[PDB]
Amino acid sequence: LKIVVTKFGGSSLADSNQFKKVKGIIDSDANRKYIIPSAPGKRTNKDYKITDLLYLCNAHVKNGIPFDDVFKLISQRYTEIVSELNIDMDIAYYLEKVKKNIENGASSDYAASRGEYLNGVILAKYLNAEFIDAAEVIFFDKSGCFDEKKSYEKIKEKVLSCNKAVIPGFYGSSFNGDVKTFSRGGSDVTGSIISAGVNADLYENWTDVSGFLMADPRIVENPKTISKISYKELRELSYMGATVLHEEAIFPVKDSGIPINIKNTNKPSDPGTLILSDTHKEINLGTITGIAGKKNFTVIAIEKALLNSEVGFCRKILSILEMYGVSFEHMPSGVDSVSLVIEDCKLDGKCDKIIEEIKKQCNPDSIEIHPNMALVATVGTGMAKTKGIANKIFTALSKENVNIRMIDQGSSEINVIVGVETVDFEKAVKSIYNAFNE
Amino acid sequence: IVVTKFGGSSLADSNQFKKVKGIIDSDANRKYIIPSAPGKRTNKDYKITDLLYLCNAHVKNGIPFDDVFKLISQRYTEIVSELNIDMDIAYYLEKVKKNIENGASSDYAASRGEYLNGVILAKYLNAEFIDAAEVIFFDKCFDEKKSYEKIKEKVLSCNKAVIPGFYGSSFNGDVKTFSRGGSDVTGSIISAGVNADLYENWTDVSGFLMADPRIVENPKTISKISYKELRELSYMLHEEAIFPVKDSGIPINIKNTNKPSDPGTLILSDTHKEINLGTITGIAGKKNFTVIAIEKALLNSEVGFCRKILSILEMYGVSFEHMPSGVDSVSLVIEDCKLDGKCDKIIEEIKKQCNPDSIEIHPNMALVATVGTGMAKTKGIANKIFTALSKENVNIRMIDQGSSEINVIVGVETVDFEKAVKSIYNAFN
Ligand SMILES: N[C@@H](CCCC[NH3+])C(=O)O
Ligand SMILES: N[C@@H](CCCC[NH3+])C(=O)O
Ligand SMILES: N[C@@H](CC(=O)O)C(=O)O
Repeated sequence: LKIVVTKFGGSSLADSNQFKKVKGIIDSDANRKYIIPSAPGKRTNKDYKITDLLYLCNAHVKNGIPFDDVFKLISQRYTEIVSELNIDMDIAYYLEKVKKNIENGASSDYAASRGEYLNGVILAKYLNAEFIDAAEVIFFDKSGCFDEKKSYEKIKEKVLSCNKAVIPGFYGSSFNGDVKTFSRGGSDVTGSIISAGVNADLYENWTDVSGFLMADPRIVENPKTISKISYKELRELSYMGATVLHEEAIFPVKDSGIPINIKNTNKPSDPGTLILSDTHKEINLGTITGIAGKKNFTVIAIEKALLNSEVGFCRKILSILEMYGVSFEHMPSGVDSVSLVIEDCKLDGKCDKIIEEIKKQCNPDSIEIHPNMALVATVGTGMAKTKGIANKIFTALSKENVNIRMIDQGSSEINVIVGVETVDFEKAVKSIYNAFNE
Repeated sequence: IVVTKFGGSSLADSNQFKKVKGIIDSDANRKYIIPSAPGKRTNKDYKITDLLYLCNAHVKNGIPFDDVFKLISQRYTEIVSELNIDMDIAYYLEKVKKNIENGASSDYAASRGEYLNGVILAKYLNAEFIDAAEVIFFDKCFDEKKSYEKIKEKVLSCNKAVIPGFYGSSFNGDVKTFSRGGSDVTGSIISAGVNADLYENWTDVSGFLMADPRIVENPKTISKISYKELRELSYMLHEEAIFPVKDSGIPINIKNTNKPSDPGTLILSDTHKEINLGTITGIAGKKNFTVIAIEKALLNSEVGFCRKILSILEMYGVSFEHMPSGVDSVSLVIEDCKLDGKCDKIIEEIKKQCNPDSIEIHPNMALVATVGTGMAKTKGIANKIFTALSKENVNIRMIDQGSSEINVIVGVETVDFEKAVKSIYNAFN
């Protein structure tokens, strides 16, 4: 039958109760064959986080001290869990071995990866599934990059040959056989990898929210869930940037046609958003997929006599922005003028020196600054390229009496970006949603 | 005190000189005059300034240039002859042949076009000839302080005066030619010095029009235009000619030598020009560009991805009009002719230094810039424009606005250019 592969995040394994939710989800569908765990999430704001505490042990070892006070809390964390779940195992055998390894000079990467490992070994028992260490099945190369062709070969050999298997998350083996952890991707990528390697049908990604929403729920009331979403589509929304699964995490799935379903461990019935492939997603005829804005931006408007004739005028301008840790969002231009739209935190403090260097090299006539802009990105495949689709957005914004301060449509076929006064941000986003939902 | 510039077309020949006289003594206040060298009479005709550079070229190869100079001297002696002016123009011409053949600079040569026309003007119009070299000065760049001193002394002390206008004296007293606004800058320079009330720029067109008459039948005339609009409407005309008058009150007034009754248009300061909320000032376009679509995984997290791309564009003779960018893509809008021949070399270079998942070339795009201060903070201006374009089935390939409050730029398929331009005008008229 179908081969679904599941990952559960920190919030899904914060304590014993969540684990019961995970067991529930797993034996509620026999096709949930493969399970990838994160390390226990914080259960309250001021709670300590395991992985961090692990690193800290390694710090004691670098510093030539015991870390017995620290490792108490770890074992304490993990013994309460396997106790409350009343599981037939001796977790100390695992903890005790980890402690030793660390104080006998284990790498940081080894140290911090044990949060996922321990959850792995617990879950294999608790869910009656074969435990398969990551270090056996995921491999890196000489530079430090993910060796694809090998890992999958191994996955097919070791993982798809099991009926039900747990596979810990956040790490694999380095070229030299020693434990290497991912730098970007967390337990999500390892989930994607496994799916790729097993040729899974679905990769369920279990979190604490029932998919993604069409808009910010603080702003719009009771906003629809995004039934379906392409990768390119999602990427556009990710940047602007709604709290959504990052590109880093899903590159292995992307090559093959493996759909991801974002799902909620605390409301499993709730259907997900279903992140499809570009050529695997259909195209709803003239419609919005999502609306995602970010506040706090400032434009640097640069009027210059025949700016259009001379070459390298702009090249000089962002050679200067490269000279600091400051990226630009957009470079809207006119006939003999050009702007730079730049986020405020990215500009914080540095602003002043930058205006001077451009004045030296480029030699404009006017150089003003106008802050208090926000950006609203409205995204969808079906607006690519529908008639009057930007006009529909401007009609909306006209009805709410809100002055437009930037338009970009042209950067991307599935995306119109509108820039407006920061006061009007929430008003705009509202207006555009209503425009497309009855 | 009304200063006046006359362009080469307005001095192309004796008949045009007559027209100029008719204008000048139909207003006592037209007290000061700047001519250009004579424009071309027909399209095949030679152009005196260029002939002057050509003599300079013969001297650089140490060959005579009599054939060329015969053509210039003939050109000028005919004007005075036809005008029946009692002067000895050969006095002036012969001196010019000598200086040129005595290794004089190209700037000196080119200047003679308007110098010579100037001494002629003095007579026809009966005004005191004031060489620009003795009044407009440069440093070691324009010497604002020193020149204005000499203008009040030498010019302002005259009832009528003629100052030729494509040049002045350099630091070391040599002749120097404006690299920038021709005779239009002289007219402004004088206008400031001689603290004028109006500056008439006399062209062969009765001001500017809201849109191209080729495209919209009988377009309204642009009575008043701010400096900032004018620039932003450059697709239709100067900026480097206009600096000095900016800080002045002095309004420029573009006017028609062949139709002096026409009020023309009036280039105003931004603070002087009034703002009509919900109005356009003009619509202007240009129609052979190509967009280069470039796509990449995490384009924006790269180290100066765009910098690198237009660095590559910097190392060729390619100026671009717009750079749309976002998330995981970037576009370059480059004028077809500016791209001519260099295209495939450019594709590789960026394909080399960058990681492009994809590169496509979409040509056939024409830009339309609709402009006016009255679309400043006003709601619905975009919306008014684009409803117009929807109505008429014009597919929009790019919208760019954000560089200026008083300008939206649409990109349409070149076939829809006229249709679009017409539509926008109709929307606001
Ligand atoms: N042509 C300029 C940019 C002009 C932007 C405004 N039209 C360049 O290549 O740097
Ligand atoms: N700031 C980026 C460009 C981002 C434009 C949006 N994709 C760079 O340095 O090239
Ligand atoms: N044609 C002159 C300008 C002018 O006199 O209008 C030049 O050489 O720039």
